[PDB]
Amino acid sequence: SNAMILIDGKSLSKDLKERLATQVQEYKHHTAITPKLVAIIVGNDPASKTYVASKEKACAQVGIDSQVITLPEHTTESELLELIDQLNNDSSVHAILVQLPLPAHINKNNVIYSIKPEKDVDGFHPTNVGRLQLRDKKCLESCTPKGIMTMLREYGIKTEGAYAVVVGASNVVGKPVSQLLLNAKATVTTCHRFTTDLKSHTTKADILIVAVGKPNFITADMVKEGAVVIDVGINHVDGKIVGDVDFAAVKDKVAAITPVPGGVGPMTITELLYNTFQCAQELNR
Amino acid sequence: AMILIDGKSLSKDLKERLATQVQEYKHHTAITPKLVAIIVGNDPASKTYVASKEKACAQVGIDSQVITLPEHTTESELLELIDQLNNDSSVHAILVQLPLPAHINKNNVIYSIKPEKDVDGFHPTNVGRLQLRDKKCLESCTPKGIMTMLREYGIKTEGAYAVVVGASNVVGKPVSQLLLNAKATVTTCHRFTTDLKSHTTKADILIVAVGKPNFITADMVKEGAVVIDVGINHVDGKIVGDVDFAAVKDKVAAITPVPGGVGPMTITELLYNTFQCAQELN
Repeated sequence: SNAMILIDGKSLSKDLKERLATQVQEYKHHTAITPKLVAIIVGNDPASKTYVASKEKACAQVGIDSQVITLPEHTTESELLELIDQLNNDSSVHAILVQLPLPAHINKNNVIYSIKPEKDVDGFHPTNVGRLQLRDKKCLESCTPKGIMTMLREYGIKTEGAYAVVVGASNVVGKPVSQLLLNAKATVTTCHRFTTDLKSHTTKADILIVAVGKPNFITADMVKEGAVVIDVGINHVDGKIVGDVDFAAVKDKVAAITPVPGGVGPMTITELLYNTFQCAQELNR
Repeated sequence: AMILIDGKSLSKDLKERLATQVQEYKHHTAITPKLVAIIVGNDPASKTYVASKEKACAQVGIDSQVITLPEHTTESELLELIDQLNNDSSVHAILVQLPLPAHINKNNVIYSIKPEKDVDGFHPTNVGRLQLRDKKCLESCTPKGIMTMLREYGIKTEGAYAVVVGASNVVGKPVSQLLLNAKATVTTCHRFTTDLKSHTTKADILIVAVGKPNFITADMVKEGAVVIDVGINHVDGKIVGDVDFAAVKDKVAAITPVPGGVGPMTITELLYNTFQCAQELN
């Protein structure tokens, strides 16, 4: 028989937001500082407006201030860098986020590099990426990988000496989560689209992290009995949201598994909130 | 049919190729790359390393300058000097010879170097840039050298299974990231890994960086493996690899000897990095 525990992100995110709200009010009482997030959106992309809206709603829930600066699509990179320079030097702003994607005429990496690492709440600045790997403590960690580790921590999933296989090598998820796992003393394998015999790896994993954006890609035969399975996929399939793991099939095999929806997805914005609070406190240390 | 991955011969060839590239660049731009190296104190091994880096610069036509500070130099004094060099446009590459004295915080010193002059590649921005595939990255010299060895010897990395033994910041983590960028499936193992052998015995490419003499035995290696030994262990008056070479050599497809394998590639890649700094600065 297997544990078949549901790693419930919706309930965990709710608990974590309530916990954070309490801390934010404590901090405000001690310092009169309310953490403030500035989100920059360039242009009109509909999905981008929705993402930003969800971020502001989450802020309001926990008592964090937010401001959205909407710039026209025709904004140049130099103009956006100018705005970010003003935000970097504005002590009322603790966390700066640039909603992706940016217009064709702007290079996102130049934009991210212009953000003070201490205000880079997404954890995408090269210094934060590097500090993650280098186990340095000023690091703003990327929200989705941080969220994954938070689930593992709160569910008591031991990482030390565990064999973890991460399927997908993206910058936003796969590579930073592999680095977080390795810092947590797991043995880590990172697989991707050039991996031959993927199943030979995934079937040995104690902890299996799936981040490929391919609906129902990971099937039962690819997962180890007693495995912990974390499904980062958010695939839109005919109005439904479906994960990268064939949940119906795999759930009977596992010690624990994240459903989709209601698994990793809500943890991403939750960790953004914690990262905003981290920015405010460390700027004012 | 075993291949010796010979770093001494490869380093010589690579320096000849670089010397020509540096001369071509100078013809077109009148710019000659310049490396500044700082040494704090008098550690004789540190002095020998810095002397080897100056010699290597001279061999390829790169300018070098060594600034020697006394052992009691304060962290603030060293950071002042680094700031000056950051902002000197005659200086393309800055390096600080390690180890620093115990009273100075290495990480603060490294952070203070401009990333685009940080030839050793351990600034956090360079570490992140490597993972991000940002072309402005200065890749750390030993991991870069390991990848160069694989490339020059025609070792296939796309779809290869690579196991990296040792998860150090200086070698194991960056080399794993380079291997992933090169399209290998990569496992990173360390002192907390259980059943190490179940991984290492499957590796098509085995990179070993544990600083333990003769640590990897024949039973830990796959037949036909390509083995890269980053160990330089001083023991029994001898320099010994992390791999038991005599024990594994008759079963591998290729292996780096120690000495004469990875060691020489480290300074070679320093010179390449110094030339990278000169071209991007301009």
